Amino acid sequence: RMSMVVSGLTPEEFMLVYKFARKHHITLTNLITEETTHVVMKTDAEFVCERALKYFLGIAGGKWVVSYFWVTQSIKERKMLNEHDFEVRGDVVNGRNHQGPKRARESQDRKIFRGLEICCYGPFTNMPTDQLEWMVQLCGASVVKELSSFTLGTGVHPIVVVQPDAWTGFHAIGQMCEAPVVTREWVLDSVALYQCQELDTYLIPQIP
Ligand code: NI
Repeated sequence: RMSMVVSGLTPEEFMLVYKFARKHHITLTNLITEETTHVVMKTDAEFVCERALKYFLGIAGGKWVVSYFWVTQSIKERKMLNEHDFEVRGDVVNGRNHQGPKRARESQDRKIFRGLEICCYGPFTNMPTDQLEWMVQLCGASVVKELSSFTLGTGVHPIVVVQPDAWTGFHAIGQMCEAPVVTREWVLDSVALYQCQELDTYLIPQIP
């Protein structure tokens, strides 16, 4: 029926969400999952939040990604207000007005990574590899675990995703396969906007 997680709240703030939850009989969990219907973000007054993992996974799953004002306003009026009317407009990274949560909310047929094969390659910080994988697989990509496991042929498109920082060689990936190499920001920017970005900005230089 209805299930929520929260992001960027103080315990005090969390308490009000639980209050909201009890009142309306909304489920409340710590981990976002398949079932999660709602993601409550701490935003500023114009509905701009931090770019948190729950934010990415919420957009990726076509959920409601709603400002915490949905909660406090709904408590202030003893009624559950319009999820539509509080939705997140953007974030500190991708701009204050991009409206990706809704793009994703409606565009579940035209998924930004339809047709792609993605290998999240090497080591990653601030975000478990499997959650990034889950994220791209939620956006309609096929996940590959080994550079050598890419589906040779055409009609399909492989991409290697890395986070440069994380390694003590990421220019010498092209020596091991025939795919564009891009940074994690390709995915993250793409997911935040729910618009597949052009690799240009994100391509990493590969040695012959
Ligand atoms: Ni093509």
